[PDB]
Amino acid sequence: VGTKKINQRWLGGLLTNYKTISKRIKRISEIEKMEEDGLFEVLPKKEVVELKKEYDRLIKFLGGIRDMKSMPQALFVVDPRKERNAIAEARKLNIPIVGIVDTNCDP
Amino acid sequence: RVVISLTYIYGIGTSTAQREVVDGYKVEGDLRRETNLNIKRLMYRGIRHRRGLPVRGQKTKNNARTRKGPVK
Amino acid sequence: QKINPIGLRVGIIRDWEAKWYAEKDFASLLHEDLKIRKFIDNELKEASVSHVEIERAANRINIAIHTGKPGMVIGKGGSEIEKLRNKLNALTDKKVHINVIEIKKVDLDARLVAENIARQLENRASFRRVQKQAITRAMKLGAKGIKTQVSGRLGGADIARAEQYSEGTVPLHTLRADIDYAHAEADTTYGKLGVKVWIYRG
Amino acid sequence: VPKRDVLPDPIHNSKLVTKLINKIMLDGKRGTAQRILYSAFDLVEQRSGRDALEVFEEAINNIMPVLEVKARRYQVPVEVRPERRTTLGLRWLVNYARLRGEKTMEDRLANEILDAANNTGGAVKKREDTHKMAEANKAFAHYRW
Amino acid sequence: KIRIRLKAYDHRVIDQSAEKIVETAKRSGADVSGPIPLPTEKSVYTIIRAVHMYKDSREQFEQRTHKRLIDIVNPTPKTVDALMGLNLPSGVDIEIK
Amino acid sequence: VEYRGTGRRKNSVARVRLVPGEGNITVNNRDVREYLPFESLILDLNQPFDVTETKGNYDVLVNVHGGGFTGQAQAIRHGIARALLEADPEYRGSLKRAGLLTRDPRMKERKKPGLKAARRSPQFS
Amino acid sequence: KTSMVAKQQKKQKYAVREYTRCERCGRPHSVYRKFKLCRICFRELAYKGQIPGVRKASW
Amino acid sequence: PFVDEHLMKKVEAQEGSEKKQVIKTWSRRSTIFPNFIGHTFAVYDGRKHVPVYVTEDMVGHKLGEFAPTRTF
RNA sequence: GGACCCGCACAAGCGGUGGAGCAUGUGGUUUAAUUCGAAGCAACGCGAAGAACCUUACCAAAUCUUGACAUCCUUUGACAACUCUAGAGAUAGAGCCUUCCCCUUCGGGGGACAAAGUGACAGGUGGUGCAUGGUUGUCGUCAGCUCGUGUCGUGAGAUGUUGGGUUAAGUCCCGCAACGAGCGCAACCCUUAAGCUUAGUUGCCAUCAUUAAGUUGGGCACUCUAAGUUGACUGCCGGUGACAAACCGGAGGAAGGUGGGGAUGACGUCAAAUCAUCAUGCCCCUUAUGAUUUGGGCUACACACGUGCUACAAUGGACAAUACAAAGGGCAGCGAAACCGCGAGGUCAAGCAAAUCCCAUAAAGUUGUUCUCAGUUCGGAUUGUAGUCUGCAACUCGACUACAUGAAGCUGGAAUCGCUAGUAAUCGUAGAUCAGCAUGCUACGGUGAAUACGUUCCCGGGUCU
Repeated sequence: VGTKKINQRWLGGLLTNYKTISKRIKRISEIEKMEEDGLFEVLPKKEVVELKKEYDRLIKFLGGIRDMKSMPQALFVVDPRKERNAIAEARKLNIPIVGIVDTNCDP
Repeated sequence: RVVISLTYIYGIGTSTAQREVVDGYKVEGDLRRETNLNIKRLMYRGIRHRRGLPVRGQKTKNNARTRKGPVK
Repeated sequence: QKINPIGLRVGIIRDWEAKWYAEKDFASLLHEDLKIRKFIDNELKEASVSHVEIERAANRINIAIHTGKPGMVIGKGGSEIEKLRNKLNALTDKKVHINVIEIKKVDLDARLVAENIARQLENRASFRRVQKQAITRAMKLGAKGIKTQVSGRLGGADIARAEQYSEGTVPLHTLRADIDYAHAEADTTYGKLGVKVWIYRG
Repeated sequence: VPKRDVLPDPIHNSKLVTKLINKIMLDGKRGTAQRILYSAFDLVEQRSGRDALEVFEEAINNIMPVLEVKARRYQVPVEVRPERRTTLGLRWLVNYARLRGEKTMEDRLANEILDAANNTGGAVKKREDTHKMAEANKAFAHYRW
Repeated sequence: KIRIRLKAYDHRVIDQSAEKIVETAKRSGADVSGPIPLPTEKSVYTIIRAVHMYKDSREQFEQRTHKRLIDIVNPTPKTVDALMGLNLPSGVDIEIK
Repeated sequence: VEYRGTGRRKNSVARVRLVPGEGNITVNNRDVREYLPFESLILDLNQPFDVTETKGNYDVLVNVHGGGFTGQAQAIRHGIARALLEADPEYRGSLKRAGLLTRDPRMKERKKPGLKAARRSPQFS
Repeated sequence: KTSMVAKQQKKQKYAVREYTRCERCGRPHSVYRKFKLCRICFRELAYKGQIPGVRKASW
Repeated sequence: PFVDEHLMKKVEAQEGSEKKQVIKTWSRRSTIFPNFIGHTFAVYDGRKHVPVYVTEDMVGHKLGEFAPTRTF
């Protein structure tokens, strides 16, 4: 649970803000599923290209998770001074942080 | 011409019939004496000859300045 | 100043409540229909009619009322529609035919819940409780959005407020979107409270 | 802001003469303007014997300024573009034809074109007045806008 | 021929009658010309928007009245009997000439 | 022998026909003397016979109503240009470079109910 | 004012003082005599959809 | 137009003897016919009845420019 | 106070207002009240898209009290209409019965009426929009206003909404404790802009006969008419672009960057407007602040302001001939043709409950004749006479015509308004209200511009600091 610069763009939440980020991963599981019962050209052309942009940004800036069903019990970060908003929630969720110490920050 | 040289002279005007023209109807100031006789016979909408209203109405509300002054 | 979407959508996606051609007479027809609606509004005080659609065919009238409580206009076996049809045959001097239609989702049509918030606010209830129970009982029966605004001397006050409790999508500027609307006055002891219910049934 | 232009009139085939037609029209009447320009050009052809476009091009360059003031808070003699030069020369030609005091507009625009070919009249007086206003404020400013 | 002037307010209820009475005369007759449209000219009512003041904002209400001409040449006894017999528009002006 | 183009601009529709000949525009079969008021400005309607100068030899016979006289003469231009399109399809670039083939959608604009004379706002004091 | 509404629904002494009112309200001015309704009842019954008539402003 | 005088029978009763005092009419729309010269009417000007005397010259005029109500 | 961007907000223009006459509206003043409202933008040709009576509350006089109207009780009851007398009419008084339509045995019941009791009740366009609902202007079609969950801050609050770029846009992309969603922007809606399909009559006349005429024979070719449809979306190419939004240009296309326009006006502000559309809390009058009718009055004038029409002329006035249209209306209504009228209009009357017939000639324009810079051949104000129309009726107080009169006015001071394209200007036409009555309003076409370098400055609004 964590990457280097989960591919990029750690958002403001996704651990302790789960209940409205559950709607995002269920929307990825929605918009993968509703291609097959009729998606193209029963709508206008000016919605399906931003639907493909929503499917691209929900697998690019989210990263690589899809089956995150609840809160994981640990974090595995590499860079703990770029991911300061990632290491600040786990002290409030009572779960330990495991990270490679970079300069002065500690997990 | 002969038609435009008779218009602003009193009596004959613009839509008249046509040195032989020295005769006829009330071309002179006797029509002006007739008009002052009708104004003297009306003096009753002769109480509205000081103001600006005829025998068929005017609605003086904002503009009767033809029978008034500039500022006064 | 927002106009109403029961008026913006006639001739677009919402049909009229008057389906009859008339060319010559017409003001001696339409006012008859207005007097017909001023007989049905009298029964609305109990039996909760939503809207009346008059189908004046050639001489007879196919009046179609849309009530949510249909057992109080139809009687136990057909008596109340027969005395309603005889009083309307007295009061219009044409043939009428009461075609009652039976609607379910009684908390989803805007005349019924606007008249229901009017019957709650005549009984000195609080406006916030009936607004929140109206929008939650209209969302749990299944809709895409309900706005509910009641104006006037709210709670018997002195300064007139106008408070609205909206939830869900109520897209009034989208023209191909079937938005039900009703307003109803409520004659309280401290004046008149005017409700305004805006339901977008998807 | 693209400022699209008009086709040339077919009697004297130039694009400036149709803009002069569009300047001497008043209250939309184009055919009255076509009646008072073409017989005026025939009156300049019958008075001074040469072609009408030749005497019109030697008179429209005498009304055309090269400088103009631009009042601000002051007068800056800024160099003007050739489209503003030709509409200001046409505007001064029509507006100082119209205050001449003669009878018909084929005797009133035509004599003002014949005076502007020989640097006389009130259109070239307006170009000289704009040049005196542009040299009176030349040492004041040449840098503001 | 016989001419009917089939005339309504909205266009949605005039088109079903125009495919109704043409196929009714087609299945029980011969040689019906189709739903000829007329200019369908309207009356526009321009009222002021407000109650007391404010003539600067107004509201416009037009009453469109669509008309379709249907002409039936060489009629049978099956045409005239089923012509006035069949009635489901609920809202148009049927005239028979 | 008959090139039936049509063409409209500004509430004026021209039904032209192109028969081969020397060249004679007959609007409502009369002339171009009594019908069109401008004797000089009938070269608006003689623009596709001068832009596309392969030949200036075409009798246009035309019978249509609508409009005034000037926008009617630009509809004569639009009908002659669409008839020269249907007479020869290699004239299309030669028309299309010099304008002359657009139905220009400038029609007379519709009068606004607040304003006095269709964006002529009635004089705030 | 219901004196004038009951007054104008009566035979008058002249034939040209029989004037026009709205037939549900009592508004004297701007009564459209195609409809015999006033300016506000025509707006209200066109917004409820109980007269045959569309709001369209594309004249 | 055609001169009405709808209350002509109010005058034609009192035509035999001398004219008894004044006669109260409430109609300024009635014209003067030339057979009651000399009669004294009471024209209602809205406020009260003002008496008028029909002398000789007002035989085309109605009873309405006489007894004005515009005052000043 | 700054930065930045945008709107006819200035510049660049074009045409007005303010100067004159007239129409309309308001204030002031006045009468017996000149009905009551609207009051910087956001009042002032507005509610009023119809002031002779009616509308009409206001005002003078004559008048009535459960009443002009609504419901219920009692008696009677198929109501009454039309004539005559008085009166200004409302109304009283006679002539006179229209006199059970559903129905029971005679007496009933009872759609529906008249009178009495004057009983409950009404009635109020009386007051407060600063008690209200409903409806609407306004910033402003400006792009804003917020919420769920999570975070930060002890809090109030902030993040989302900010920073970079772009756009008409909080439009979209990138970066980012934010991720989404709602109302608003954007179309989905209508109209216009091109072709196809469908269908040719009253519409249109290719091809032909034919006539005063597309008016009939024929046909639906084209225009047209309208329900479907395809089409315009930065979708293709090239460059600038962070390789992303976006911009610029070209092809194609009838239409190029929300194509033009309308509808649509977020959260809210102004205790903004409406107790006079209606409904309504409370107060007040209830033989008056209710009611009917006649006659005034809203239609006054020593003035001032706002809107608008007509002019001050030669790019024009007058006269003669001639062309081209869109949109709309019409059953007591639209009034063809023809006759007689100088003319408003009348006599007689075809056709049409509308693509048929009528309003309906549009006018400016074009071609001629004439006038030749004047207070005129400009204007048509004011006033007199004679008329037409509509209406029981033109006096206060209607429109129009004819003849005469021809008053200010020769492009308007400081200042000020509208408008970015079929727009400004100018010219007519049609509707609504309407018995008649517009220079107003709404709507339609004809001819038809010049400009916009810029946005520094004057106002108004938005973003962050």
